[PDB]
Amino acid sequence: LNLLVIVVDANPIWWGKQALKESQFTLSKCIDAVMVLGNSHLFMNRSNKLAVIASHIQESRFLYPTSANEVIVEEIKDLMTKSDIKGQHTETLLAGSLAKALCYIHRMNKEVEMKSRILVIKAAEDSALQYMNFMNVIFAAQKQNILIDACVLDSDSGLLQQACDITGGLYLKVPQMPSLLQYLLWVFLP
Amino acid sequence: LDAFQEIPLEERFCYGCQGEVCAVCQNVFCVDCDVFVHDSLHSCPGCIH
Ligand SMILES: [Zn+2]
Ligand SMILES: [Zn+2]
Repeated sequence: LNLLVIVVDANPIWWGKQALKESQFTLSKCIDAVMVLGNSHLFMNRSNKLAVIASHIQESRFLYPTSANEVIVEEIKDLMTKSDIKGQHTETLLAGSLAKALCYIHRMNKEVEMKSRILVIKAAEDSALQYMNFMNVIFAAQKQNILIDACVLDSDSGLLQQACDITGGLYLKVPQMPSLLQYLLWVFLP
Repeated sequence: LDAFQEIPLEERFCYGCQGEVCAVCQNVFCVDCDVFVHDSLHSCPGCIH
C-alpha cells in the first residue's frame, strides 16, 4: 500500500500574476496535471489512497477526498470564488497545509503496510515567519518517516529543499511549464 | 504547548484531518489529531493559520 498527498500551492497572488503575464501556464493547467497524476496513482494499485490539499493564503482546504476529478473541480471553484483576502496576510502558508496533511496521515496510518509520501508543488514566495512552524512540520514528517517531495515551478524555497533534504525527498526545479506533466508523471509517481 | 478541551455533542468534522478544541483559535479537533498535535507535532494547525 502507498499514500500520495499532493499539496498544491494555490497562492492566488502568484497565479493571478501568472495569468496576467499571459503565460500559457495557468492554475487550471496545473490542476489538470495534478488530477492526471493522482488518477495514475490510484490506478496503479487498487490499494492506493489519494489526498489533494490546496494551500491558500488564509486556509488549507482538502480538495480530495472520475468522481474524484469532479469533486476536486467543484472544491477549487468554491475556494477561489468565495474568499476573504486580508491585505496583511498575503503570503502562502506552506506549514499549515503540511500540518493538516500530517495529521491526516496519522489516522490513515492508524487504519491498517502504508508507505506515506507527500508531494508539494510550489510557485510563490514562501513565508519566512513560519520558521518555527515549518521546521516543526518537517520533524513531525521525519519521525513518522513520511517523505516530502518538491516540484517548484518558479521561485526557490530554501525551506522546502531543506525539508526535502531532511525527510529524504526529491527537489525538482522544472524550467518550462508546458513540459510539467511529463516530469510530474515520471519522477513523482510512487 | 497548551492542552486542549473537549465536549462531545455541542456545536465531528475536525479542522485538521476533516474527519467526523483549542482555547486560542477555537478549532474543533478529533481525538486522533488531538493526540498527534501534542505528542508529535508540538504546534497546533489552527495556530499556524
Ligand atoms: Zn482530526
Ligand atoms: Zn490552536
